[PDB]
Amino acid sequence: ASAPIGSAISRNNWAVTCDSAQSGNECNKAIDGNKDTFWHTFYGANGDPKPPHTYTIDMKTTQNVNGLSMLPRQDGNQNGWIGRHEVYLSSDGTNWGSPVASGSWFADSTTKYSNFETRPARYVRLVAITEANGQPWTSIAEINVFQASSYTAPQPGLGRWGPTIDLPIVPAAAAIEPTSGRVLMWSSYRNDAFGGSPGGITLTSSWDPSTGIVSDRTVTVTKHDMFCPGISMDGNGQIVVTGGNDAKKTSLYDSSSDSWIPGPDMQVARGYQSSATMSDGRVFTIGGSWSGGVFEKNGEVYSPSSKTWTSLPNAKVNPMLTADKQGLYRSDNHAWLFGWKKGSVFQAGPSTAMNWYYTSGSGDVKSAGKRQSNRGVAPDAMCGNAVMYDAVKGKILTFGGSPDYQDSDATTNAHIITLGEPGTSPNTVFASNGLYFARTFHTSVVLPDGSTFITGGQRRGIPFEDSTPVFTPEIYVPEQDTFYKQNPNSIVRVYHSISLLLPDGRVFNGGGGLCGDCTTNHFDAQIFTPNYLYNSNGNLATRPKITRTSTQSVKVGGRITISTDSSISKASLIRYGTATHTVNTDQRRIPLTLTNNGGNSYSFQVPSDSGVALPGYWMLFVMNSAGVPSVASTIRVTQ
Ligand SMILES: [Ca+2]
Repeated sequence: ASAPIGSAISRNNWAVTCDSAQSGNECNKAIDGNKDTFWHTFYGANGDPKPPHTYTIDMKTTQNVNGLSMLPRQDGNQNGWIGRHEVYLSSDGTNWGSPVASGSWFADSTTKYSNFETRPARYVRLVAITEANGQPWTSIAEINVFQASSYTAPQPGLGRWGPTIDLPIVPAAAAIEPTSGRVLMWSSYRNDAFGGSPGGITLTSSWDPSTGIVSDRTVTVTKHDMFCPGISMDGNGQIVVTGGNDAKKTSLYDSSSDSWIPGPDMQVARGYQSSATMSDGRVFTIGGSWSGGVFEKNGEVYSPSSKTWTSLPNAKVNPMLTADKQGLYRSDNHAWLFGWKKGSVFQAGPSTAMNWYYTSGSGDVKSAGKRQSNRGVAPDAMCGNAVMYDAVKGKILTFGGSPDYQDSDATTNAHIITLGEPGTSPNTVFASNGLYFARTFHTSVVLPDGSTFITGGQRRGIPFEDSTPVFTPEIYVPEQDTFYKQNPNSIVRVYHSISLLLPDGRVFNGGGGLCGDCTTNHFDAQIFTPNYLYNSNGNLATRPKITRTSTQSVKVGGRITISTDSSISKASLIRYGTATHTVNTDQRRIPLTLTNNGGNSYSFQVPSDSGVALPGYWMLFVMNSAGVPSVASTIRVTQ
């Protein structure tokens, strides 16, 4: 199931308007309170005009609208299920602006929702752009519009949430497809559940930021239900998805061809493990006792060149185990892994003990000391997040999480870990005064300016329950060692939520739930627009533009020359992300040192160390004096 975020507006005074309506199926049948009567557009007798079909509501009075719901016809007939759609709001009925929600609803008879940030409106319009099975018609049994108990204008300077992207699935895992700019998402064998899977299948969905189209694809070629996997972008530009519901499987997603290829089985059955791309483009993984048994699950390594997983039994998982009450089932999950120099992987937590993992020979592990500060030893932080916001300087910001996976109070603990050479114990200090809000199951991304955006989570980890939710996201600004609250959102994003940085410099935050009949499934995402995209008026800032790039593919240590339409003060490369279960081992940021060639021509060198400049796809952002980022130019970094 799912749920509206607001409460149903009284429909007694509503006037409704439909592009067409069969007699017996009038526009007002969608607002009569009867699940057995439905509006239906013209068919047969009147011909079959194709979509778009439009449902427009005059609520007569201004309401603080934060959603709609759409109950499909309930007669066992599929005709007119709304697929692609947009929701518009209006104060006058004439000027509709941009959609507050858009995307695609799953093809079934269940109630669908559009949950979105509160916006005072008197008119609400639902456009059915397509029918879920490609037929001419639109039918709605019941349409409802929801209100918050109040409206507060967003605070100026603190970013903006919206629009909502409606989805056919709960995007519990997601990646950017860097060659297309699209957002790839997946659930499990079902759009809303992982429990009861027979294995062998994954439902996926994509969102295209340019076209606004949400599509879907069922993946069976890899014989893999990819719920709760490791995810890494390898040096061959392929997303390596490991284990999970099918605990030994590897699936490979190729962005170029937009296709999935079977990968080799891992040596060890795993779920809830983290995997990390290494300096040589290979992928390391360790832990994961969520599936395939509970026992010591030591490291192993994937080569995209030989297409093999090789066990690294001496890369011991024991040192990175938390003291989780549930034991090994949880204690080896969601390692905060980062590919580093010379085939090493740093494990920053969640366990108090941090560790270096080595991938030469049959593997090794070396204690890197305890995550700590003058405030004390950091406790275990399961589902805390870790973000490498300056790879050049080895800077990792870690935050939140709880000592146990579940039934455990989250904390505001946050640290800055500074990586030096593998085998040395990094410096660790407390980050500012910690998070504003204790949270676990939150998600986070590094932004073009090096700040880290932190969103969602709850104070008390209760998977599948939307309790103690944190609605106010925070941004850590490293230069100021300060966290800033941003404008809050209205949709709970807890267990099974994701966040990714978009090429346009916005954040895509979605998912949560995946519990079948539970009401806490969120079949959506929302866009957060950072303040850096807004000028002092609160309008969208003029963005500097990259008018030419010397190349789209560079070796580590290589130079790229660009031209811009205006002078730029700062530049960054941000490695494209992947996300599930709080884990994102793919994103990282490199601050670029720019050579001003004059004439708005600039050059920079990609770091020569591939442990820093992890091979794969990266976003180049350039920022003007005003600190407004360009949209990203995609750069492939190779060895
Ligand atoms: Ca009805």
